[PDB]
Amino acid sequence: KDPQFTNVSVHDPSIVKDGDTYYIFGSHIEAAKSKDLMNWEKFTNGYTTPNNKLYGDLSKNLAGSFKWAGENDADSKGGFAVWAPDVFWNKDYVNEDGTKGAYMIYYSVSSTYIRSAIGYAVSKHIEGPYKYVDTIVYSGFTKEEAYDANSKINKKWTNTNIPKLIEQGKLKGVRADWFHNDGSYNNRDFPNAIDPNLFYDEKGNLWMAYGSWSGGIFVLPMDKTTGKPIYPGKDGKTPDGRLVDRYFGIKIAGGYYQSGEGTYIVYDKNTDYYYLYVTYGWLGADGGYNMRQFRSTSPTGPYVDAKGQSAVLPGEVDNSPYGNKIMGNFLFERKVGDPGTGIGVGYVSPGHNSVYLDRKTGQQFLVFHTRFPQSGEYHEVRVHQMFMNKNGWPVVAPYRYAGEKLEKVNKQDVVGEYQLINHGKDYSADIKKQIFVRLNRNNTISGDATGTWRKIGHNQAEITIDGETYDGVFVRQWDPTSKRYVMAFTALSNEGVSIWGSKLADKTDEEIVEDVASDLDLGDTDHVVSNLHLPTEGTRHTVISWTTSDAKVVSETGVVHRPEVGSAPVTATLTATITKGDATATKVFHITVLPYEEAKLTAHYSFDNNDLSDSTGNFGPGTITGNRIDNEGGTIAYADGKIGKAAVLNGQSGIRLPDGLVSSNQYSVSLWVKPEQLTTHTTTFFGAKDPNHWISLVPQGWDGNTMLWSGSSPWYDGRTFWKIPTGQWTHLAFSVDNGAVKVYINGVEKFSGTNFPDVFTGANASFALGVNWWDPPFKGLIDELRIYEGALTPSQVTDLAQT
Ligand SMILES: OC[C@@H]1O[C@@H](OC[C@@H]2O[C@@H](OC[C@@H]3O[C@@H](OC[C@@H]4O[C@@H](OC[C@@H]5O[C@@H](O)[C@H](O)[C@H]5O)[C@H](O)[C@H]4O)[C@H](O)[C@H]3O)[C@H](O)[C@H]2O)[C@H](O)[C@H]1O
Ligand SMILES: [Ca+2]
Ligand SMILES: [Ca+2]
Repeated sequence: KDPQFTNVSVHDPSIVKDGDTYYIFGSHIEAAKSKDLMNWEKFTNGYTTPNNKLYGDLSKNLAGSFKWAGENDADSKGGFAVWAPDVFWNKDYVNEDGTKGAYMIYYSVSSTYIRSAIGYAVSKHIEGPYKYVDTIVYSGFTKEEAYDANSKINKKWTNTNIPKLIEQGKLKGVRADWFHNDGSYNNRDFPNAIDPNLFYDEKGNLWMAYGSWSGGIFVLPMDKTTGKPIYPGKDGKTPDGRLVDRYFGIKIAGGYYQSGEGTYIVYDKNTDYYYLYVTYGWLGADGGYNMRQFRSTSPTGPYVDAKGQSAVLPGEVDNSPYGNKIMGNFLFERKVGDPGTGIGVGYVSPGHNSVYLDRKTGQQFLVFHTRFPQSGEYHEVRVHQMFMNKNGWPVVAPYRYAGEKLEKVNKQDVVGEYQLINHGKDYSADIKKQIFVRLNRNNTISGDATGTWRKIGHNQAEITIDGETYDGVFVRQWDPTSKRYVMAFTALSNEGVSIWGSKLADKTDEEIVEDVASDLDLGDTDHVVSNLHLPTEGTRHTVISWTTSDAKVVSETGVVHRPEVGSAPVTATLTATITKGDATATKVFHITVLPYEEAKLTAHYSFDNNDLSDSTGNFGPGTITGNRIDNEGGTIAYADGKIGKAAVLNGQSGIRLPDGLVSSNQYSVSLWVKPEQLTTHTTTFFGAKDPNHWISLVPQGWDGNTMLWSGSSPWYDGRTFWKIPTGQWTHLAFSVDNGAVKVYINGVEKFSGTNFPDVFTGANASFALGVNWWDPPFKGLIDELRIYEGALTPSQVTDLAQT
């Protein structure tokens, strides 16, 4: 572990270098710095105001733009939306004391998917504070007086700077295309005006590129002295038919509501290309955020990919095949017996890049955020080096930067066995994973694919696979999993498809097989109650073959059979037999499967005596709420029930149950509902230590089906995929045994899942019926609310669905 990292969360980072310091400015007024692109240190205070670091009094300072969006309005209601900034030292800028030189920050304020604007502020010193100057591109404005939900900002186009731009003849007047017919904004062809990128060209002229989804990316020339756009003035098309707009500029990528934002464009002189980066898809874990690359010889476009396809989309089409997919979801998955520990290094939804191009050395760096597998929306910044391949395309390193650099590489150090990921073009929540190949000394590639390779010169890599020639480089990289510097390669085909390779360490088949044994564990095989996951592959296509000493206890796949209540617990032996080549090893596990034990009835509110009593004796009676759990003022009638009399919930009332009704992680609930109507989220059985710690049995959940639901730290979706009938009785129940949760309907298991929260032990919880904190009370009758200490047996539940 020579190298050493120090992480931060900065979302949509724009890299910039002051003196010998690196700096990244992100959305939500986050910023951090580094000497090494490795250890980062945050120096902002987020949205704190005043004494906000970057702005001081955020609200007065930037009031120019909050008038239009980003402060306490529509989607920004209750806070601020200051997004996706870009910073750069502008030496030619004239400050307001008439001196020259200033760090400029362009930012986005947005209050809906379309009503946004770009503004900018200046400081003389990179760390701040920056001071408002002007708000300069707007989107989402209407033809006539219009307002958004939770806003009283006249959206009409006369609230924008456009009036004044026309006043100055910077425009001849309003374009009718900006509006649809109802007069709403034409975000099919015109941009959401966020995600600014400022760049210089071949001659050090300055441009702003911007846009996100909606009509796509435009670019505008900028006045180097005042930082204002030199607006086109006229509509038209460019020679290749791309849109030019008097105000928005020249469309250079995207279109027709399709994804694509986070634009960053870089002039490279060593090749004379304008490299355009843009990030496709949605930013969240399930959105498949992925970075794309094109290039143009002119800053103004046309920008095209490795296949010469336009960045600008022809219609409202899948954008998948456009641009070079240089990075998306991937995972060098640890299989059993791989060194290191845990799942392996991979990213999820990596995107919104910026790039730094060290002027003296040609060295290049991709800087971006990514989420990670099994981390949810948690995000850190990452930095991957990039190297100009032989076709004028920078190719992106597989691992984050760790001091490495381009090198004279010897052939022996390449030859070997690799992990190989292929990024493709497609993008979704799906994660791309490795195959195993080897690069043989006779310049062939064998294993999970077949083909050829060469190393030209010191480092240039040629790889050719079922006709596809990928061009890039070879280079050493830090592998956190093995904790070593490993040889590696990254390379682009003429489809604009990247493949990445990491070298595995030489290892005899004997060696591998013993490694796999050593890593093969099954956890607790002494108190076994549910099926065991028997892995069938180890590292490097190692076959793990499983036999059983008794398939009545457990199958070769790990299907267990719990003996009956009151039966002895049963034993058996599983034999892993691990094989690579002719090498083999053998690890055994002795298993014990436990019989069912009967869960034990602890409270029963039958309502059978026109009262709220617990016929077990164990608990005090229920008492009556209003429409919420912590209020009062309701009525409970007692109508005829599924079994004797039932409670009546009239939509206004609910029932409060003793705190600590449940107090374990080994418990169960049964009850019978006949619902008169169905309101989303409205609970039946509600249990809660507090409003971020609760469990709720819901007839029509967020998916519109019945479901057992738990939130907010963490959420957990017990989805039945089954819809309750009104005006009819339906028996419900659920088990919880230390982590394990099942849910039954009308006797039948509809959900089984795992890792369910322990919400009723380490304090004391409130409990209720039909009411909660937030949603309509329950309408109708609830019957035979039985509560148990133990996880109910499947047979016990079919007894319950019976009468
Ligand atoms: O009394 C004043 C209130 O108390 C405080 O409550 C804290 C918040 O409320 C709790 O949630 C209650 C719950 O949320 C409402 O619906 C909104 C849902 O949020 C989304 O959650 C994500 C989903 O979870 C998974 O199933 C799946 O991954 C996602 O689809 C969900 O999609 C929305 O439907 C509803 O009204 C109510 O039942 C939380 O614990 C906490 O955040 C507040 O200060 C105040 O309001
Ligand atoms: Ca950006
Ligand atoms: Ca009853």
